[PDB]
Formats: sequence, C-alpha cells, structure tokens
Amino acid sequence: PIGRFIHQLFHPKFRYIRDLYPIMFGIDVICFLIMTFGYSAFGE
Amino acid sequence: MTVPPLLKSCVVKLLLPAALLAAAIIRPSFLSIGYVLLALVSAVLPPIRKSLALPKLVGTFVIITFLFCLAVALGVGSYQISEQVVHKNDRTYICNRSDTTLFRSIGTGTFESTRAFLPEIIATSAALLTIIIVMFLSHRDEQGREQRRQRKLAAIMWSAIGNSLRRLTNFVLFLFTAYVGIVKPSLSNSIYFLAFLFISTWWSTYTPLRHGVYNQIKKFLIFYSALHFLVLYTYQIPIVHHSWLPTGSFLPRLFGLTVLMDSSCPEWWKFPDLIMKWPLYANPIVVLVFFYLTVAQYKFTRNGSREYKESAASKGMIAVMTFVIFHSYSIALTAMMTWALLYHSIFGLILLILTCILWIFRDTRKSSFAMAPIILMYIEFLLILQYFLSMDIHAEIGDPAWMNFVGIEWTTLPVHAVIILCVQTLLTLPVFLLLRLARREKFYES
Amino acid sequence: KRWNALLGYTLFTITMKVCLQIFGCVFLSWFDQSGGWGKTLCIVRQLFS
Amino acid sequence: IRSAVDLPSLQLVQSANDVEKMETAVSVDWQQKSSATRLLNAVVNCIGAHTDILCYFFAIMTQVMTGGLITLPLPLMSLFWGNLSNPRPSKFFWVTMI
Repeated sequence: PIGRFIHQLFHPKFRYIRDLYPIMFGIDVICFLIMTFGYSAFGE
Repeated sequence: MTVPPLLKSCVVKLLLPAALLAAAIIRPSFLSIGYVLLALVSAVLPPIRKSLALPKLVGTFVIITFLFCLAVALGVGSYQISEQVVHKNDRTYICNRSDTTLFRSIGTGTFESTRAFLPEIIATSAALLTIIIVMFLSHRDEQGREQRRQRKLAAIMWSAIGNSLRRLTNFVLFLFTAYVGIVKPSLSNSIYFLAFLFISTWWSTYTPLRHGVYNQIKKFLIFYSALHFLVLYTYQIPIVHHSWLPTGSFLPRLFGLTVLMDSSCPEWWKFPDLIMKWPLYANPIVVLVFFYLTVAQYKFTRNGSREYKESAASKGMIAVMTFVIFHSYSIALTAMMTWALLYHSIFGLILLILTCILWIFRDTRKSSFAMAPIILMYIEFLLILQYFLSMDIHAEIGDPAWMNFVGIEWTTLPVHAVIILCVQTLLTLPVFLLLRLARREKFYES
Repeated sequence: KRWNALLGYTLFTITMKVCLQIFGCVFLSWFDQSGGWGKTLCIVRQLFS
Repeated sequence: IRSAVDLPSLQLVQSANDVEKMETAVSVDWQQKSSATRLLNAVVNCIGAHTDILCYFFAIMTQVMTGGLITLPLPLMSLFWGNLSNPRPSKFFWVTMI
C-alpha cells in the first residue's frame, strides 16, 4: 500500500495548520493520576 | 416480498448438502444414496448473479429434487401408516429371518416412529423452504482524483489476487492429492499416485502443459473420486449389501472397503487403537472433502484472469543463485543418501554402493544432469513396491523365501505406512527438481 | 409491504408468546427419556417452549 | 412553479452549508451566555458533522464493553486505516466495516 503512505505523508496538499499538544498533555495528566490514585486494581 | 439473488444462491448452495447429506449420515440406507446423488448433482450448480437470472436447468433439477423428496416422504409415510396400523401390537421387536432382510432392503419400538419422522421433517422443511423461496420471493427486485486513485489501488490489490492466489492454490491441490494416497494406500488411490508420478516426470520436461488438457486429466480424477466415494457409500448400507458382500473377503480389502460391525449372517447388534482409527474414520469423510474440493478447483481453474548496472546487490543475489545451481547438482544426492539409510534395503545397499562411487568423478555437474532420469526410474519403482508392501493383503498374497531373504517385508502398521509415504514424497521431490533441471538444460541447448 | 413486514410479523410472533408458555406450563412432561426423540425436541425447546 | 419556488428556497437554506466553518465559529459564541434557541440548533447541526469521530468512539466503546479479540479487528482496522488514510476513507472501508 505504498500509495497510502504517499498520500497521507507527502501529498495531503491542504496542510491544516493547527497545534493540539495541550489537549494531549491534559489527557496524559488525567491518565497519570488515574494510574496513581487508583493503584489497588493494577495489583493482585 | 422479495430477496436479493446472491444470498439466494449462497443459501441454496449451503442448505443443499446440509439437509441432504446430513440426512444421509442420519439414516444410511438405499434411500440415502439417492439423497447424496441429489446432493452432488445440485452441488455442481452454476452461480447466480445480480444481473443474471436463475438458470433454467438449475430450477429444473431443483424441481426434481423437491419431487424426489416429496415422493420419498409419501412412500415412507404410507409405509409408516400400513405398519403402525396392521400389527398394532408387539412392543417386543425381535428381528430375524427374511422379513428383516426385506425391511432392511428398505427402498412399535419407540425409536422406530421417532427416527422415521425426523429425517422426514427435516427433508420436507428444507425442500419446502427452498422451493417456496424460489417461488414467491424473486431474486431480482428490478428487471476526487485522489479518492479514485485510492480506489484503483484496490484494483492493484486484486491484480495480485488473481496473479498469485489461483497460482498458489494450484500448488496446494497437487499436495492435496499427494496426501490422499499416503493416508490409505489401496486400489482407490493407486491411479492417483501413478498419475501423479507420471505428471511429475512431465513436470520434469519443463515444457508447460497445453492449456486444454489438464482439464481432462483433473476431470477424470474428479469422476473417479466421486464414483469411488459412491462405492464406499454403497458398502456402508444395511443388511442386503452386507449379505451380498460379506466382511473378510479379499475384494473389500483391495478396493478399500472397511467393516463397521460383527456382521456375520446377520449376527445383528448395532452399526457403529486410535492409531488405525485415523485411516478408517478419516478416509470416507475426507474423500468426500477431496471430491467436493476438486470440483471447486476445477471451477476455479476454469476461471482466471482476463488477459488470457553496477548494483552490488545485483552482484550478491545473482552469484548466490549460480552457487545454488552448483548446490542443485549435489542436494538431491544428499536426499537419496539419507533415504536409503532410512529404509534398510539391499536396495538401500545399492543406492549406497552405487551413489558413494559416482562420487569420485572428475567431470561433475554435466554428468549428473545427464544421468538423472534413470535414477528417477529407479527411485520411481520403489514407491510402487512400497504401496504394495502397504495394502491390507499382508498375508494373503504371500511372502516367498526369496522375499524372506531380502528382508523387505510389508507394513503391519498403516500409521507407519502413512508416515513412510509422507516422508517418501517430500524427500523424493528433489529428484523431480533434478529432472526438471536436466530437461531445461536440454531445452536450452537446442 | 411494510404492513406485512414490521406490523404483521410483530403481532404474528407475539400471538404465540402466551400459548407457547401455556404449552410449557401444561401437563408436566412431554420431553425426557433415553434415546432419540427429545434431543431434537430439545434443540427446538432450547428456544421455542 | 411551486417546486420552482421551493427548490431555490431550500437551495438557499442549504447554501448556508458553512457547517465545516461554524464548528469553530459557534464553538466561540456558545462559550458565553447565548442561551437563545439557536444554541440547541447549532449543537444539533455540529454533532452531525463529525460523524466519523463518533463512529470511531462507538467502536472503542463496543470493544471495551466485551473485551475479546473477535471485536478487536474492528477498532484495530478502524484506527489503522481510517485515522491514517485521508479525510475520506474512500467509501470502501465503510463497506468493509458494515
């Protein structure tokens, strides 16, 4: 499927200039605390 | 109140052996053989498309199958009527004499009326289902650039689909028919194996077979396999066949026919060591499997495709291939060597003393390609004497004193026969490859 | 067609929803012995009554 | 003539096909006190514009609800193909999912 990567990576053409990293950081922060505050479930 | 046609074709094909062949296994008799004949003749039905209407011959013997099912139902029912009526007694079912012989030549005891009604209910429900679905619910209801390129990429996927899948599944068929004779060596698979060896020595000549005649070969194979399976079906029926073809005779042994009870004349009882449970209860169902599968691959092969530097990496791959050709001159010899040791035959004695010596020869690759065919002849007669040493006619044929002296005897374990034949084919393939190389060299020269 | 499809079928399958359960509740047993009748009278009674 | 009057009317109503824009624009004007009747209409119009994201979300939900590998090809294939192919998975991936 070489055409798939060629289209998705090289010829998207209309580059949409956005920057969603703070949303990712918020999601990751939400997950770290759920790994922490909730610790009894991950342990037998 | 209509349904699409592709589902109609798939459902008719699926329910075709579902209620007919399973009913055949449910009540083995002279009635079930006709059921399986119906199953096969309808199993060779052509497909139904969205733009193509239902074929007339298809519907013709769908009508004939419904008629046969209804006639069987009527006859069985009227017999049920007469029998339940006339006697109206005798909860003891004691069976003997010629009356059981006729009523088991077929065409109260609790499980009598029970087993009578279940095949009938299933057959009537399925036949009525198919016929009514045909009758009422018609199959035919009615009488950017980057996106297109990505869609055409799926066409590139399908281009390799036809290029490779049909090609590789053809290979699986050759190994499929190879395995059948390995499992149960008898008269049923002797022609399979001999034809496979002859088409192998044809595969040596390197000239592709004409694209009209392997159809004929595989058609003969399909017809014989179906008829053989039918013969084994007629051998697993009630009393009349047993009386006619008694258990323990040489004719069932040669033809590949197996017992399924005490039998005697009739002793009576019921009618239902894992080693040998594998051949005897593999072979019948799995030859049904090959029969149906080879009809399917006949159809598939019938179809196909519409068209019918200074690189050092170059260096490596090419040079390796030339070395591989040198290696091809020797590889097959290793194989026969191991095989001879594996057997233990004055014949092995000969491979050893004969092969160890053509070993000191100064002129090499050319000599071997030249002398390969007669070696193919020698190793070819061996698999044949081996199928001989395989038949369950171990002691009836006879073992003269000369055969006692040679030490090569039969195989009392058919599981061991499966093993040695499976090894034999897989390890004698390289001599076929050597024959192919010799034939290609001869073709190249001229 | 819709009338026969999503209106006829619903009532046609709800009408037995009472008499099949009364059938199941009727004279105690019509299914449970040794050999070969009610294992296929079960395959249907696994979902019918 | 009634059709020739109504069809341009609905065509001008659909000429307000700036949904792909508003998804941000209304996302601004609903951040403040804008409790008028237009808020619910705009929310309804917006929820029907990112339907593919909803399909992926519900695929994740139906995978986590059972937690087997029979349904696992659904989210695996959905992510790998749709979320990496294009804005439009070419209308054939949807057939495979169906």
